[PDB]
Amino acid sequence: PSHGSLTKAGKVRNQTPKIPAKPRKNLTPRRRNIRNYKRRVLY
Amino acid sequence: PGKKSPYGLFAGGKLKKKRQKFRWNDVTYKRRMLGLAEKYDPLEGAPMARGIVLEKVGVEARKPNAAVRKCVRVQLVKNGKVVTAFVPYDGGLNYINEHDEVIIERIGGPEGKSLGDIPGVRFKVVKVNGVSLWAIWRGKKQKP
Amino acid sequence: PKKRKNRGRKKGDKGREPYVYCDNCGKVVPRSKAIRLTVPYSPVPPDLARELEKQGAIISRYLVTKTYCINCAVFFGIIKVRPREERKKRVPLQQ
Amino acid sequence: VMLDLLSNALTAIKNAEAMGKRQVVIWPVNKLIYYTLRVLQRYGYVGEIEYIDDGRGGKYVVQLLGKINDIGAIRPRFPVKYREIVEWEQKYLPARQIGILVISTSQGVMSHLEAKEKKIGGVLLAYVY
RNA sequence: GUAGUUGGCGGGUUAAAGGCCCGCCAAGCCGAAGACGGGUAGGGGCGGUGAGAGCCGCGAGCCCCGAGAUGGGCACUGAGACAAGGGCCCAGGCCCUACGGGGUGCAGCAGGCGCGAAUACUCCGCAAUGCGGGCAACCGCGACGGGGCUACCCCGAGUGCCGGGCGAAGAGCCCGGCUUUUGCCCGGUCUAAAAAGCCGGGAGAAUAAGCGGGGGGCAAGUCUGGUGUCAGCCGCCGCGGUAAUACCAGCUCCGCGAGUGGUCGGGGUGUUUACUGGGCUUAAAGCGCCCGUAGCCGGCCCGGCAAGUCGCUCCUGAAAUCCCCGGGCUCAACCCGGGGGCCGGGGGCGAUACUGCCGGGCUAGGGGGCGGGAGAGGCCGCCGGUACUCCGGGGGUAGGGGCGAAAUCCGUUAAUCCCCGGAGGACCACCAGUGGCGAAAGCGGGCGGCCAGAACGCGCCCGACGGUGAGGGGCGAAAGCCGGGGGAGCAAAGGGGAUUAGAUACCCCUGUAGUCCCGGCCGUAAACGAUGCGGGCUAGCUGUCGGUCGGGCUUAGGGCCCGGCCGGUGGCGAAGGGAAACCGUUAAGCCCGCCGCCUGGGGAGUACGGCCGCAAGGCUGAAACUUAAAGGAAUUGGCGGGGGGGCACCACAAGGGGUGAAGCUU
RNA sequence: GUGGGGGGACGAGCAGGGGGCUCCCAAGGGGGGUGAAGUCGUAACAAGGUAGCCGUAGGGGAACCUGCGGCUGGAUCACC
Ligand SMILES: [Mg+2]
Ligand SMILES: [Mg+2]
Ligand SMILES: [Mg+2]
Ligand SMILES: [Mg+2]
Ligand SMILES: [Mg+2]
Ligand SMILES: [Mg+2]
Ligand SMILES: [Mg+2]
Ligand SMILES: [Mg+2]
Ligand SMILES: [Mg+2]
Ligand SMILES: [Mg+2]
Ligand SMILES: [Mg+2]
Ligand SMILES: [Mg+2]
Ligand SMILES: [Mg+2]
Ligand SMILES: [Mg+2]
Ligand SMILES: [Mg+2]
Ligand SMILES: [Mg+2]
Ligand SMILES: [Mg+2]
Ligand SMILES: [Mg+2]
Ligand SMILES: [Mg+2]
Ligand SMILES: [Mg+2]
Ligand SMILES: [Mg+2]
Ligand SMILES: [Mg+2]
Ligand SMILES: [Mg+2]
Ligand SMILES: [Mg+2]
Ligand SMILES: [Mg+2]
Ligand SMILES: [Mg+2]
Ligand SMILES: [Mg+2]
Ligand SMILES: [Mg+2]
Ligand SMILES: [Mg+2]
Ligand SMILES: [Mg+2]
Ligand SMILES: [Mg+2]
Ligand SMILES: [Mg+2]
Ligand SMILES: [Mg+2]
Ligand SMILES: [Mg+2]
Ligand SMILES: [Mg+2]
Ligand SMILES: [Mg+2]
Ligand SMILES: [Mg+2]
Ligand SMILES: [Mg+2]
Ligand SMILES: [Zn+2]
Repeated sequence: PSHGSLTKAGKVRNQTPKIPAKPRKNLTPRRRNIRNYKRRVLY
Repeated sequence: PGKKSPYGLFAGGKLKKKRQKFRWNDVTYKRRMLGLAEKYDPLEGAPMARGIVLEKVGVEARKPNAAVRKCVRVQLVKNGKVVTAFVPYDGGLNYINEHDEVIIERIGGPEGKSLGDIPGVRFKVVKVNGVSLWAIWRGKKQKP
Repeated sequence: PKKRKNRGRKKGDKGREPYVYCDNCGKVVPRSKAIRLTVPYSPVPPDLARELEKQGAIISRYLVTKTYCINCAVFFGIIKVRPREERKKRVPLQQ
Repeated sequence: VMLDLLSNALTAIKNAEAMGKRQVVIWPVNKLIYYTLRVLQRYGYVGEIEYIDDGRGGKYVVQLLGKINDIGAIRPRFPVKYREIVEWEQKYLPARQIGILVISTSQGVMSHLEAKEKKIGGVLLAYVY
């Protein structure tokens, strides 16, 4: 059948290179719709 | 083939008996009324249960797909029944060991039965030793 | 789908048919659904120039009716497989 | 076996009207048939209602005007209270302005409009539109 | 099913009626309108969901009623208990002890262990609301009130505002100005006292955003890196096997936001439970057919009642909850005031249209009749027709039979073939039909006898006597079973000859049950129109059967033709219906009744139980589990050891030359 | 006030059966059903190469074969 096994558990997760990501904080509910109003309804 | 049947003004009692007779043709109604969910389900009517991992066993995906979905065999504490529980996530089986308490929970899918390409498995692991497996996999916590 | 409104045998308002036996066969059918072609028949075909009006030779000609099943009737060309529109057209079976 | 004459009569009108017939004969008949047809004729759904005298109960010959879109008898003859007739009104009729119900109240058979003005309910008979 | 069980009579006991208990007498009491038995559950106010009907119980928390205090019993006192922090006994625990004893059971408020997926402080006050006691003052109260903890439900907000530059119009960074909700500190007020709230003051942008997703459903990336049908995703569909928009990552974007997700349960979804409002020819679904009990549904007219029903009013349906209106907390959530409802019960007064009951009268549905005809309708008796097989005799030799071809086989103790006779069992050719009869199964020669059921004609009789029909009953092909008789032909099983790779099949020869009759059993079928029964309405044209009426002819016939009516039996086809095939006055159309049945596939007409049977077996009939389709009709094609037509020296026919063999080149 | 013997109603508990209702454990088998395609044939779909199917009976490695009756859902809506 398939050439998988329990010995390959998570093989791809340890194969991707580790690229650090920037820190990020998300907006409050009021600031989100201010952003969406400015970017969709406006130009 | 004509005039549905007990349509009289004073046919209320007979009409109610006839409609109750054919409710049993509905599998959903018969299961709920007969207490079949809480007699054959290993979780025993609960949404989740505890268990002890015994052996890491691998089930194969159905014919069109090709893979070895990595599950584990669990024995429920409250019943002693042995069930196969799917361990999700990439590398999630590596956070599992032998003889560790895991919280067993339904895998979803139609009607509480198995999921898409995984044949004959109804449960998935959510907690390992009292900590959520998604938390360990995301790094937000570490296994105890 | 119900091919043919007749059911394949013009039985009528009854429950059971007496049924017959098929010549060259025995697969057969009831009295309806059985082909019953009739042919003129006569021994010694066109010898009537040298017979009959030669010596006395009183010759005989016996109308014979033959009974067959769907297998034998299709086998001997008595029955073809007509198109759907042609199934409802009543043609005699060449006697 | 013939059971309800009013449903039989009302379905005859529906059958004959759908063929674009000028008239329809009705038999057998009772007073309930007559008093219903009077309410129908009062609302312009039916022409003249002539009566014939046989040994077998009698007949009515009703002239149709093409004024019927649908018709039928409500079964069973449901009791209805005056405050309830609005609910039964929207069950069998299209639009708030179109069509009537035939009710059999203690003051006699009337349209559902004439029952609402009298502030009484009764036993439902039929619907017309 | 019940045997103090159901009732009667006389007593006892009780605060009080009662088989509550007792003495006697009787056989009654309950049940298919579902007893009895089993299972589940405290009941209600009510709550969730849906536009609603409705479905569900999250019918836990708040209020009312009930029951209980480790299991089971029994008593004291008292107005009241057979008493949760009183008593006694048994069972089952545990605790202290000086061994002689004595306590105790948190389903009280905190609290611990245990179980489980799952859970709060061993805090403060009797100030509010009440209660017990007191003349009162006042006292007590883990009731109650207060706060603590807890992602409990709902409500109002913050996590900045203005302008500018860089950035992209975003995020973010920086600059300039503003505010302090909020966080922190302080004062008054509040609070039983605190806390929080409120009022006021100080510094200060300063103290504060996540959760889930971007292939479709479904808003969001054919951007990039990694892996390469592995790992992983995936409610469904579906991806991943080198260029992945679906996996792991980065960037970016989307939804909602102090929340956002996962698994469960309910509702919607869902006209997949259908009262509103489904379907049953073929998709699942009409019992094989019929007689009928309960039930449900039932013609017309007249008079009476007023039960149902309708209108008004009253007593009610606790409060809370719900809807509307007004008001008070900053608005809000919430609290207060008022009206409605809370689908019902009963009272009084009115109406009598429909239903109900009572009475009188009808004939339209039904039944009973009379007349002439029709019919393979049934049971019984008698007879026949050919054909067949066999037996006896005569003619005549040597083959017959069978097959694709043979062979087995029959035949030289005379066959097949022909003639004269006998016996036997089954069948009823043509006529003869979408002909007839019957409820279905089914019924085909003639004569006769006894029956049955219909159709038509009728100014005959009764007067609604009707329809359907759960449960109950009866009939019910073939095969098969029991016992007897019979046995020509055929023929399961078996024997042999062939064929074949095999051939325990297809063919041939042979062959026994069986097929036939009688008595009984079985009770099934593609028992089919795959179409339940009864009634009414809705263009027509055409074939045919029975009766009848009118006209025209007469094989002067019970005969024939034309037309009308009624009743059957086919075809085409209005309106209409249907997914379509198609149905269409013999509906699958428009309606009125009643019964049966269906609710994705497989598991499975399987298992258990029960009943039935001599047996075979039959009827009734699941679930776990597994699964995303199974399925209907129709279209295009492909294909066929199906049919028809056309064509071609890369087909054949008529020819010519060859190749295939030798040596050699390739 | 009592102490014995006894009779009564109520009635635990301990001994026993008796029945069910349920529920587990059980050497061994019994009919099944799913995989992924291993073996043997080729039963169904076309006249599937012996038209197919239903009930029943017998038989056979197995699909299945044969006898009887039925159906067309047939490969025939058509005799003279
Ligand atoms: Mg699936
Ligand atoms: Mg039949
Ligand atoms: Mg007394
Ligand atoms: Mg008693
Ligand atoms: Mg509480
Ligand atoms: Mg007790
Ligand atoms: Mg006590
Ligand atoms: Mg306790
Ligand atoms: Mg106080
Ligand atoms: Mg809020
Ligand atoms: Mg810029
Ligand atoms: Mg304070
Ligand atoms: Mg994210
Ligand atoms: Mg991504
Ligand atoms: Mg989109
Ligand atoms: Mg996705
Ligand atoms: Mg349906
Ligand atoms: Mg039938
Ligand atoms: Mg049945
Ligand atoms: Mg009946
Ligand atoms: Mg009344
Ligand atoms: Mg109020
Ligand atoms: Mg109330
Ligand atoms: Mg019955
Ligand atoms: Mg038989
Ligand atoms: Mg033979
Ligand atoms: Mg024999
Ligand atoms: Mg049927
Ligand atoms: Mg249909
Ligand atoms: Mg038609
Ligand atoms: Mg069954
Ligand atoms: Mg059984
Ligand atoms: Mg084609
Ligand atoms: Mg040639
Ligand atoms: Mg050569
Ligand atoms: Mg084959
Ligand atoms: Mg055999
Ligand atoms: Mg044989
Ligand atoms: Zn034949």
